[PDB]
Amino acid sequence: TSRIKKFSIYRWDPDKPGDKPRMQTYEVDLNKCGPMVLDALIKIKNELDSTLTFRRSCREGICGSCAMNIAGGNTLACTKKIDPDLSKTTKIYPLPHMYVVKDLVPDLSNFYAQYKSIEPYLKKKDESKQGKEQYLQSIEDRQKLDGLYECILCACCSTSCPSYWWNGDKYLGPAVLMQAYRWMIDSRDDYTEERLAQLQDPFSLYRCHTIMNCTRTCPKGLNPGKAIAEIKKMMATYKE
Amino acid sequence: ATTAKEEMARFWEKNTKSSRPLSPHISIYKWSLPMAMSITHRGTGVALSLGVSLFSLAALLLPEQFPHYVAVVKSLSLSPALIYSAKFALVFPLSYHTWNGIRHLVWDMGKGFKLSQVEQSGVVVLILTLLSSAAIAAM
Amino acid sequence: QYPVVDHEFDAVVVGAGGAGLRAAFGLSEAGFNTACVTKLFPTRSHTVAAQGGINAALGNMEDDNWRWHFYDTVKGSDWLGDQDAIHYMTEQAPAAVIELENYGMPFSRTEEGKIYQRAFGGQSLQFGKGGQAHRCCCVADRTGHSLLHTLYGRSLRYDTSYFVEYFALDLLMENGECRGVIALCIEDGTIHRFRAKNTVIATGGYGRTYFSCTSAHTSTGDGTAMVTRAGLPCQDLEFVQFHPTGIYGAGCLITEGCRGEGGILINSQGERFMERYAPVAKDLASRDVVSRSMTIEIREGRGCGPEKDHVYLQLHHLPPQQLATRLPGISETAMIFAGVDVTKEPIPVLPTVHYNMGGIPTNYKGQVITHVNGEDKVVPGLYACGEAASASVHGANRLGANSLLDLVVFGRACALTIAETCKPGEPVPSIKPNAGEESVANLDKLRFADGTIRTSEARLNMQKTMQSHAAVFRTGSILQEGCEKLSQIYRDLAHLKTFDRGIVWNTDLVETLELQNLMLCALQTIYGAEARKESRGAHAREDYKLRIDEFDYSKPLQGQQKRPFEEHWRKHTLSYVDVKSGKVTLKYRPVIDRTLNEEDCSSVPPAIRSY
Amino acid sequence: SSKAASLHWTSERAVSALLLGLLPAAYLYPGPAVDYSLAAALTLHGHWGLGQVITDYVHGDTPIKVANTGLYVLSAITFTGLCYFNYYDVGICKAVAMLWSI
Ligand SMILES: *Cc1cc2c(cc1C)nc1c(=O)[nH]c(=O)nc-1n2C[C@H](O)[C@H](O)[C@H](O)COP(=O)(O)OP(=O)(O)OC[C@H]1O[C@@H](n2cnc3c(N)ncnc32)[C@H](O)[C@@H]1O
Ligand SMILES: CCCCCCCCCCCO[C@@H]1O[C@H](CO)[C@@H](O[C@H]2O[C@H](CO)[C@@H](O)[C@H](O)[C@H]2O)[C@H](O)[C@H]1O
Ligand SMILES: COc1[nH]c(=O)c(C(=O)[C@@H](C)C[C@H](C)[C@@H](Cl)CCl)c(O)c1OC
Ligand SMILES: O=C([O-])CC(=O)C(=O)O
Ligand code: SF4
Ligand code: F3S
Ligand code: FES
Ligand SMILES: [K+]
Repeated sequence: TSRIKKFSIYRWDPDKPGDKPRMQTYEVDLNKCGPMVLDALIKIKNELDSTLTFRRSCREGICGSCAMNIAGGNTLACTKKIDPDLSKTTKIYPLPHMYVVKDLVPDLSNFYAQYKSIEPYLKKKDESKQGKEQYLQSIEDRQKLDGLYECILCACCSTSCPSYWWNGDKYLGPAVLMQAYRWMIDSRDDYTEERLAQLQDPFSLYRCHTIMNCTRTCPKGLNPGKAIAEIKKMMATYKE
Repeated sequence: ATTAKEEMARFWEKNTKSSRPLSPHISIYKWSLPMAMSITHRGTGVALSLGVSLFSLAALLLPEQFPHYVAVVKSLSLSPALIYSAKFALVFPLSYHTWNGIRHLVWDMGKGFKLSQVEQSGVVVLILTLLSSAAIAAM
Repeated sequence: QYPVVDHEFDAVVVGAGGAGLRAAFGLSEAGFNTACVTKLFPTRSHTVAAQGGINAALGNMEDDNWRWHFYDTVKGSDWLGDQDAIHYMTEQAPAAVIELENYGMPFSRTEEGKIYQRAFGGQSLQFGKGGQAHRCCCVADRTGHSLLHTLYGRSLRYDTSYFVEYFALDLLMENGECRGVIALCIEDGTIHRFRAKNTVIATGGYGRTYFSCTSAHTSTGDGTAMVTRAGLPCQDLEFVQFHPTGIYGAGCLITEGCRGEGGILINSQGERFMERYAPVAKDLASRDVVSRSMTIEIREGRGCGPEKDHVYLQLHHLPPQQLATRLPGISETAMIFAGVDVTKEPIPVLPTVHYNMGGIPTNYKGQVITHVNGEDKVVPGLYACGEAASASVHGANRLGANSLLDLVVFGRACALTIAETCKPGEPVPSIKPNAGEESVANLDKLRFADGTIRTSEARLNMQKTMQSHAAVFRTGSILQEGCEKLSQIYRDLAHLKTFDRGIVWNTDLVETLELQNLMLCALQTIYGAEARKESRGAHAREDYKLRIDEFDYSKPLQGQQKRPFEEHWRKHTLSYVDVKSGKVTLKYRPVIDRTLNEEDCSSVPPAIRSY
Repeated sequence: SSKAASLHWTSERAVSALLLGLLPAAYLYPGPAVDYSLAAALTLHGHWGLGQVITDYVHGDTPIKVANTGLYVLSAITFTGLCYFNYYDVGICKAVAMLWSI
């Protein structure tokens, strides 16, 4: 009358002086649990171990709070189905190569700061008309944003890039870079050339070697790898 | 009211002096075929580059010229199975890096970025690597 | 025992959703040194999950008039909405949506290059006599996602000092004036006092008071509880909106835009039953009518699925190109959470808690008000906007795509009212050195709680009590049982048991502090429901099935004796709680029926409400 | 020039294409024309390739310059030895033919 599924979860407590990172095993009856991994994490926190800490909010894959490494791959716990194979133990880690605040909560301050550094907002050279009439944009030029604006900033793609592991301090990563591309090709933006000159350095953009782990792990089905390649094509063709 | 440069400096200054651990990555992340093929392209590149430089150093430091060492190997009368092993082992990294290099040049044109195409192009590179390494090593 | 860090700004905003962000950089846009306190990263707020769109009479799809949107919202509110605030919201709607598009919001486009607008529930032309309206501006079906990320990116251009992962505990009150907020830094476990001349509350709703809700786990009504603990009243908390199409199981939202593009509701026999409940509007009636209609179809024996506890939302009759262009988000959600291909099979849906009409009572300027001796008096230094506030532009039933409008319209209104009332850099009010120590004492008590009822168990019994005692259809006997059980749960909060003795990212303690907030909101919601003996909007009483106004507006007003104020119910409920005992005290204030200009926008008298 | 990063990326793809085009040229037209072009293309392509590995993996202002300086010396000797082999010995194309005749 049960189905015991095993979860091995990374644990670390900054409040314990001397606590070393450890894996803890929890047993969950899948008959009394939802289909997604976040449902198991919430069930464990509610009933088994209320000290288990993790980010969550929307539980529907739109906010991007519950990004973590489930079974070797970065994904959203709220949309990652539980492996019903009771023989295998699902291993849950934080996002890879990230400073751990506590348990499964990484520090995304640098990730957020890199997104601010590319100035992700509409910039027109004549902003004396802002708040008057809606800017015109054709359906075809609006279609160019499909696949780019749905990014939820979960950092599943950036934390899966090996170049981001070795050079996360100066390489922006696939998440920020795709958003930089989202504003380069926005037909309403007038700072397209300025946004490319910012990437004229060996690290911000050109640390991408087309490894393509970013696209494989994106829970939104987006392709930050292809957007980076479109940036590289723009960098080599634009004039000043 | 801090800018992104200050937030990045605050991030590193805070975390590098803290007691927070770095979450695992190498020992825990799941591998895939494109991931293994990307590093192999780097490995064969480093191997070919250092094999060219070793050959270049031998030209400046060995007391005999190339036709002499070719005659020395022939006199040893090595078996065909041993000759085929060295030919295949030497042409395999060059064959792989060449096919996967064209695949990288295709990527740089913005073509073949659908994830199902990345798996296709990788498998095509592998069979062309084996085909061109078996034909050349037979000559 | 806790290190205290004192901050001083010209204004402090508690919240980073649509309303919180728009007010945050709107104050910095006015030269105010402003802080923005939020327990989540701004793009994680519940606004990101909004799908349908935002209303505005842009006139992109047909000849429109903002006064028609005004009439729809007033009729939608069932005449519990303050018409001066509805006037302000609907007239500013074209300017607010244009401002968002100028910020870079990637709205869906028409063949003319303008913003695309879809139909939505309860929207009409020619003051309710001209046919179905199309004024819901949308980014496909990811409107709130694109609205929140555009506002967050816009806020990065101003000197707004952000405080992310800070949990606001209580307000710093002195002599009836708000001096700021006290908060807990989740990252490093320190207590922070933010002193400011003005404080804005935009903390969202409290949909998590029930067992099944479309809300996020973080929508716990923390700003509603800070007001209640401060001794100030909350307004109309018993009016809870049940969205018609919440997906079966996880309770995730399936947007009303599905019905706006052509989607219909069918029962177990494939009947479009909304043709029978509302022959004119059909599936595009008001949400309170559609939610009650779906409930009756299930309760009478025409439910769908195996357990007959839901109905079907049919979209497969629509072309697949339109589904992929207009409704891509729900197409993927219906597959992940229901295994449904919207091009072949319908979606299982049922009414689900979605939005809180009630909240912190404000005026049309965003200023929080208290009511003493029949006179609305402004609380000096306190503002509110968004779902946490009760303007009340929504009254007893909010129209779809009006909350996102409320967010940006009244979020900016708080910044505008401060910019005209106060100057930047004025002397910050001095708080006494021990201000907020009762919030720290409550935090430390819960941090070492060691009773018999853990936080997850007390939160569950509350959610199940609200779910079965203050649902769609309500009765007096069932509401009283819920009140007696909710007061017992509140008294059993002294038996709380927590396990995490830490202070850095102690989500066990934070979810317990949210439980204290949820209980205060849940008490006033069900106690305000037990007292309100009428049927208005989403508050439907099966023992008092009539709407009771000061006049019988279904008959000629000539020769009618006006009912006294204490003998009708067209009035707001004002709720108070003594947080020690859990006692709920109820008062009432009149509904503002006047507008901002009678010549420009005529006041709509109460009438019989039909769709 | 402020477009140095994008021009280096473009120059790399240009050499990779040229180096790819010399492999059929070496099989069809072996001789001193292809020998020195191979010596040039192999050195430049390998110098930039090893420079990306250093950029990705070597951190620290001193270790970065130590690795990059030793790479310039490696490439300079590599190009000088290949050009020595093409002028004083049989050449690159002839050597591979003699090697494969074994
Ligand atoms: C749930 C929902 C609502 C919704 C919708 C779809 C869903 C799934 N679609 C809508 C639509 O298409 N059109 C529309 O007009 N409305 C729609 N809604 C309703 C609407 O989105 C919400 O009412 C609105 O988004 C609420 O916005 P608001 O800015 O008022 O609040 P929020 O976005 O929920 O964010 C609240 C912020 O407050 C901070 N917070 C909360 N508590 C604290 C404490 N204690 N300390 C500090 N900060 C706090 C949070 O961080 C959050 O940022
Ligand atoms: C000489 C040079 C040789 C280079 C290659 C060496 C061999 C590498 C072997 C590594 C294969 O590692 C394996 O790759 C396959 C295909 O990418 C992965 O499979 C993946 O794709 C398949 C097919 O869509 C799906 O099942 C799912 O997405 C995922 O499992 C698998 O998870 C991984 O475990
Ligand atoms: C082509 O560039 C590259 N390609 C790679 O596959 C690559 C790698 O993926 C490995 C070498 C890195 C290491 C084995 C970890 Cl990430 C596996 Cl769990 C890597 O680090 C790299 O350089 C940045
Ligand atoms: O609540 C609203 O305003 C509209 C909404 O969630 C929907 O799209 O169904
Ligand atoms: S690109 Fe995908 S994985 Fe990366 S942040 Fe955006 S949604 Fe997340
Ligand atoms: S995985 Fe990394 S190397 Fe480039 S293609 Fe994606 S950002
Ligand atoms: S919790 Fe919002 S994405 Fe998983
Ligand atoms: K409200």
